[PDB]
Amino acid sequence: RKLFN
Amino acid sequence: SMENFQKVEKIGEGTYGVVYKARNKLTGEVVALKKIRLDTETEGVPSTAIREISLLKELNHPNIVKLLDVIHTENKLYLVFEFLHQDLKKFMDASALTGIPLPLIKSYLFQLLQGLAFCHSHRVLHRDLKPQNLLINTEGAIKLADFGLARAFGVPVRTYTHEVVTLWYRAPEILLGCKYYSTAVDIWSLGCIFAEMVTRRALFPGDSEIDQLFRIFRTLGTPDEVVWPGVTSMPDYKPSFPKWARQDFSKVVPPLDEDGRSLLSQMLHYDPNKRISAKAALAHPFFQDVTKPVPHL
Amino acid sequence: VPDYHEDIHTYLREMEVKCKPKVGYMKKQPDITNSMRAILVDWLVEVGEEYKLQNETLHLAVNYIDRFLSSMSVLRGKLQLVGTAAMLLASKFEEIYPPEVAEFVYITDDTYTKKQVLRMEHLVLKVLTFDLAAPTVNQFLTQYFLHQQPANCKVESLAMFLGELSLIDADPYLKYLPSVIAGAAFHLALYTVTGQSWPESLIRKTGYTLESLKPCLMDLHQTYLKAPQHAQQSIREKYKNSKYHGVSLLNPPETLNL
Repeated sequence: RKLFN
Repeated sequence: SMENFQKVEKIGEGTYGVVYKARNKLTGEVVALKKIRLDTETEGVPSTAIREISLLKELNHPNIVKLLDVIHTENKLYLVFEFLHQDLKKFMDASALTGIPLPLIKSYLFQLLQGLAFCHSHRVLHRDLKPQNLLINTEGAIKLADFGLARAFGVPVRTYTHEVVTLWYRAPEILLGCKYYSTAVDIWSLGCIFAEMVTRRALFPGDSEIDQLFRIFRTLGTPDEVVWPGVTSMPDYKPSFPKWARQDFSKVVPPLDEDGRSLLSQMLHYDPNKRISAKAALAHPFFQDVTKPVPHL
Repeated sequence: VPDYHEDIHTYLREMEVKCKPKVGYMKKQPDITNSMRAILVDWLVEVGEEYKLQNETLHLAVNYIDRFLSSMSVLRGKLQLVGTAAMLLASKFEEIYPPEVAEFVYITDDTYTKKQVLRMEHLVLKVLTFDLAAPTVNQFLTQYFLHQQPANCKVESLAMFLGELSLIDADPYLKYLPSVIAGAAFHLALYTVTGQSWPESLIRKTGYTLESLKPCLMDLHQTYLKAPQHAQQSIREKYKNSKYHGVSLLNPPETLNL
């Protein structure tokens, strides 16, 4: 998954 | 970066690429350049190279080939090694009528064991000790080279790659599909190399794993639970193995004079446990009178 | 597997220092925080589990990130890239079969490109100057485990879990060397499970006593107690598994008597 933005 | 060097001639490999004899324009130093082709390489920097470089950095020793620099264009990776003149295999073929003199053999084995003890002292297995990867200089030095297959190990070892060590020099533990192998594999390789420098022929030139096994078994005897506890339990141990008597060891390597026999005997012990360590080996009566002379080229 | 045992330990003890991250590094990172790092590290554990990669590999990655971040400012938007490249290199170093680059792109749900990951890989190798053979909490642990009478899997797995716990919180663990953390983790594991202390054979080996571990041990004992309420749960989740003898289910002790 993407972590921040 | 690459500005300072001037290629002279290629000599060997890869994969990676070719190794290049090159001259430092400013310092004079004659070097070996392992050019490693990237161009994104689809997979980036090969694990091989990554290990080679990282382990080599930590291994500063007179009998380990010296990585002098990593030159790092975004398109190519260049490894600057100290230049060493030839490899042991090459040298043995040159000696293949004179023979290799006993003092040179001792000297070479002794150095090998030093660099090896050092590697092992720094939790690094070489995992490909063959005459082609042992470089000699004109000054009498022999150095472990090509850390392509090497590996940082932990204590105790866990499981590492199995497709490991050139067949002729592969330890029985690897051949018998051992879960765990250790430093003892490099000693095995060295024991073979030690026989090789004497007989000028490979001790076990098998052309497959089972052939290799059987070659070994015919020379040193088929191992049982007495000589090597847990053998008959290993993943690739077959009870159907022909059961050969261990040869009189004076017959394995006839010219070897009795201290050598002892040493080799312990380098080629079936049980990786009992098998002598590079460290211990240095103290062996075989080396009681070692010097480190120049070869004859 | 000895010989060697002592030499290697002595060697890792020295490299430990040579390889330690900058303790303050996060204070100097304008756009990122321990908190975001924790998220990254937590994420990497998940990945580690996902790909069934060695714990050592996880430990290597975090050493990389922390070292990389000790000298390179990174925007939150790229912290994960640094993460994957770190994991990719760790993988390439430690693993029999490292996941291919594509896989690391894929585990970011396509947040970066194969080209970005590779270029980040170079950068990291450049920034670390290929110094990748870092002593890890795990490395020291496997040594410490050899001093157990007799071997106990719940202890071994509990130290792992505890050691792994520490990777998440830069504050404080960033201030403790991997051998010292491995000391806290080991003893804490042995106490919890068996009601035994740091072995004297380990004092002889390490020169550490409960006295010297104490400070870290105090911190590790808290992390252990506060573990179920921690923002990140991937490590406890991981150590529910039978592979690790569900050690994350065993209860933290109330006291240590130190």
